[PDB]
Amino acid sequence: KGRLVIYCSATNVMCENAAKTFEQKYDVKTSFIRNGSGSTFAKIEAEKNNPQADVWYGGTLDPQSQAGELGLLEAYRSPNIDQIMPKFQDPAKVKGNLSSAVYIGILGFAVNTERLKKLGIEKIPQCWNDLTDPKLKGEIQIADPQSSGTAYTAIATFAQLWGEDKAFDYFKHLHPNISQYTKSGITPARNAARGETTVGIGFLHDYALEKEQGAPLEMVVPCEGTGYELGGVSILKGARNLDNAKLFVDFALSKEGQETAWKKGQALQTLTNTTAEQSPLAFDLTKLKLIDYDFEKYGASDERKRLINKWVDEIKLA
Ligand SMILES: [Cl-]
Repeated sequence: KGRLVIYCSATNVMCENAAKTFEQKYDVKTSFIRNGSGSTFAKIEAEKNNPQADVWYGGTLDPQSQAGELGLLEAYRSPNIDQIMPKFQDPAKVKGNLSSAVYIGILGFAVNTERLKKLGIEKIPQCWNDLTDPKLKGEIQIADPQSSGTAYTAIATFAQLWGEDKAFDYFKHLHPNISQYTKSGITPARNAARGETTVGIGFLHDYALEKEQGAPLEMVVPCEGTGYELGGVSILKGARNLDNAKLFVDFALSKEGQETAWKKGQALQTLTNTTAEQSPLAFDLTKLKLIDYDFEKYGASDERKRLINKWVDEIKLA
């Protein structure tokens, strides 16, 4: 049935498994080239007069939205969009499904229950505001917003949850309980897993992997609500293999295509297709208390710079 070239921005393992599973189902000779979302965006833009791939799969949706704005993508609404929550059906800036959401990374925190059992604390924290408990002094970690996008997602989430003023009040009250602002977004997951801290804040699928490997972690989607990142799929405008690109978007949005991502592809993000079985270490998306994250507003470089600078000035250095 021909061939398909994928620019993949997910992991190598997830990409390889998607290519193999797609090729098996549809008998399309499928290959991928893996690169980060930013590098991939630059490549697609550079190659726009003679595109070298058919589809862009995985990684954050925001750069795919920006490519849609620049006329680099081909709009196509898969019938499987019917199986995605209205909220996530057409999430990018230019409407018409130039891009679609294939998974979601949920911001939350996880608690080391063994270490909790040593702090004299009997109940597992279930809310963001539980983390200001003075019993948790020196027992929480989150990444440094200056060096980590994960921590910036936290800032933007709190700002959308409570307004910017109360978000920074919350950071001020959380601050005395933070033992380390880590350089990397994922470090609090490794540290909470090993008992180097009690609570780590970050993307829940990272804590899930530590739990999979045996760490005594309880994952929490905080009670007040929370934010997230989305994974995207998009067809390139001028794709050499447009028919097969549409089949691949169908597949990436399908029950089987999304299930295989965690069943064999080692991905632990929550799936956007509401008919899909979730990993036992992921979540039931329709039941989650999620803000509607405004990526257009908070993804702008000037707003991001401003909010990080405010965090530095008022939290880190005040
Ligand atoms: Cl099922």
